[PDB]
Amino acid sequence: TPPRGVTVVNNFDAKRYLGTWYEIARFDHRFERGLEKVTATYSLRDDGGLNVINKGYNPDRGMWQQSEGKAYFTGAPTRAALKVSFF
Amino acid sequence: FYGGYNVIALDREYRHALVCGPDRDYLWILSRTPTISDEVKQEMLAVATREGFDVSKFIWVQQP
Repeated sequence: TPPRGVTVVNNFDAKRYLGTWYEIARFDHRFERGLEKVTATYSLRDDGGLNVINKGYNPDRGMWQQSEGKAYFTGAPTRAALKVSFF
Repeated sequence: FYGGYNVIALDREYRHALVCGPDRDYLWILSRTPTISDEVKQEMLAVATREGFDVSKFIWVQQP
């Protein structure tokens, strides 16, 4: 579920959301802590979900790393509420 | 590793987005460009505060 009380975009056009986004700011969690130059790239699946690739520079490893995920809408694809599973 | 992903605000031209996770301890500002304007910055912060998010938790991510 979305957190109680929050807005969720309700005319979502997944096709126009596809491609690369820059992470400008985050609340810090151990899964992303220390990563700089973070991007998210979205593409459309045949089964109607999204493929996700999260990329960042890890200045400790001195390396680029990414994690890949599969996202599905929890309702109408015009409601921007999804669940993402990373693998 | 799995969880909710919610676009809570998005401008008309799909250039700027506020995304939250399964509760108010997860929030992200996304942009089509690596830097944003002071004006866009304050609108995003105003919206997050309005919906009960604690904007003091933001880390400003290094970008080229």
